Amino acid sequence: PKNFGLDVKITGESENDRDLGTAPGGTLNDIGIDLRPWAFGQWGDWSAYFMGQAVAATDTIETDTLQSDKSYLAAREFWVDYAGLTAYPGEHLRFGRQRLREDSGQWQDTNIEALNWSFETTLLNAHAGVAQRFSEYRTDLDELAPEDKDRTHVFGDISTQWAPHHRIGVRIHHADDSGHLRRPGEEVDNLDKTYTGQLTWLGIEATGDAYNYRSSMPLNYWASATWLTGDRDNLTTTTVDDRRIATGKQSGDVNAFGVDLGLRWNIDEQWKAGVGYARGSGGGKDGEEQFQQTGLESNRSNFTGTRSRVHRFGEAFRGELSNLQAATLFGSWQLREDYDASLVYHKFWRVDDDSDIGTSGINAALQPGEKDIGQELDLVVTKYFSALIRFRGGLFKPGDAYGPGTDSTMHRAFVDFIWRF
Ligand SMILES: CCCCCCC/C=C\CCCCCC(=O)OC[C@@H](O)CO
Ligand SMILES: CCCCCCCCCCCC[N+](C)(C)[O-]
Ligand SMILES: CCCCCCCCCCCC[N+](C)(C)[O-]
Ligand SMILES: CCCCCCCCCCCC[N+](C)(C)[O-]
Ligand SMILES: CCCCCCCCCCCC[N+](C)(C)[O-]
Ligand SMILES: [Ca+2]
Ligand code: NA
Ligand code: NA
Repeated sequence: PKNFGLDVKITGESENDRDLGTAPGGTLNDIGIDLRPWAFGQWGDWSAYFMGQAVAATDTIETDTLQSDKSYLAAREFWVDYAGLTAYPGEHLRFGRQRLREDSGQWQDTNIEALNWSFETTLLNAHAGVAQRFSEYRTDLDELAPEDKDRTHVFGDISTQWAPHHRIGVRIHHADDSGHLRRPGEEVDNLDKTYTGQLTWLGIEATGDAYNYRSSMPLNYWASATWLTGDRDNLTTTTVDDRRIATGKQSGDVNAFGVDLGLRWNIDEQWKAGVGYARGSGGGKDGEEQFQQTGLESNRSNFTGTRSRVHRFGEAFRGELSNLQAATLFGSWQLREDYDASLVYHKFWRVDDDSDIGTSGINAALQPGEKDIGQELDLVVTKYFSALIRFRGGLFKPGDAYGPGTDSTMHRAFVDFIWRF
């Protein structure tokens, strides 16, 4: 067994106005290094792992693709795994700050303090667990983000392969927030809570080699349908002197719906192309029909049919399933294990033109009555040597919901050199 290693990364991020030229900041044209040494131990049914992180950048640039000062030191992963409960080789119980992942990247793709149980067999896959955030384990952050404070996650899943390469399964996730929203006229932070309450996500999903870059099948697919219920309290905010002020709350219950469908043509072993459609419900009375995600998602997957993970709702726009409709068109190319290139086009709309949307990457006010968010074109190019050189850039063109006063175009482009030891 290999007890230790080191991962070296050099990232160059160029971000134009993320607020679309409407607020100070939102520009990053800086470089940085990210060093991740790790340790591993194995003694029969028992396992233990650790991963550190040391970052030195010329500005606060993104070096982690997963959901989350210039220099910092942190504890990324620390767990103890037990594999002696059953005779099954793919069954283990993991406890500690670990990486919860799911193939679609839409339910969970993060590093969180959790007690997780995995049961993986030939015809059946089942998982269950609990997760809560108690710290950032970072040197530059002493206080835990109020957003992630007192939010308990209870999740489960069960899948079956009804036909070879064809899977059907159900998922459940409960978020029990026992915290409190800001009182009126308070300084609402950038890391502050948007909601409190009890929420139950119930979903059904069907895939046919949806995230497999090496498939024998001529056509690939994914079909997802999620329902959301429970009691939710949303915090209402106002602008004032560019310092967001809390202006009350809206307490009710939720009855929202989320959908994600897609199809991929495998022309040959190198060339692939496909289409996608996603809908996250919006509006209703007191935001009752407004859909949202668990808050553990990254929205990143191998939906283009390559080894490289691409953002499902744009690298620039970085949308999420909340009052949002999306139309996607893509193309792929891959030379064995030497290269991979992806080209992705997206068109975004609003489900309700009076309500707010789900987005990162963009921090600009939406004008009422206008449904057209905008369009995007993504490019991803990877060269492999352990070591790799990647370019991942997105060019977003704002629509009528942003109106005049906004720049004609917006971009976010990264370069990653990852050499591993
Ligand atoms: C619930 C959170 C617990 C945190 C787990 C801590 C794990 C930290 C480091 C893992 C590496 C352990 C290496 C030391 C060890 O005891 O094994 C001896 C090893 O050298 C022989 O294989
Ligand atoms: C300050 C923390 C640094 C921890 C160092 C991690 C070990 C690096 C080992 C990589 C190079 C040697 N090798 C080839 C034997 O692996
Ligand atoms: C394949 C062509 C990719 C070119 C990269 C995109 C252009 C961004 C230019 C980087 C400098 C950023 N700045 C400061 C001019 O905005
Ligand atoms: C071949 C063009 C690729 C696009 C450039 C990627 C962004 C790198 C910009 C970092 C500039 C660092 N600087 C100026 C702070 O020293
Ligand atoms: C390279 C790994 C070294 C870890 C350095 C991180 C230590 C800072 C985090 C301290 C724990 C957080 N808190 C809030 C509970 O104090
Ligand atoms: Ca700005
Ligand atoms: Na086992
Ligand atoms: Na494929």
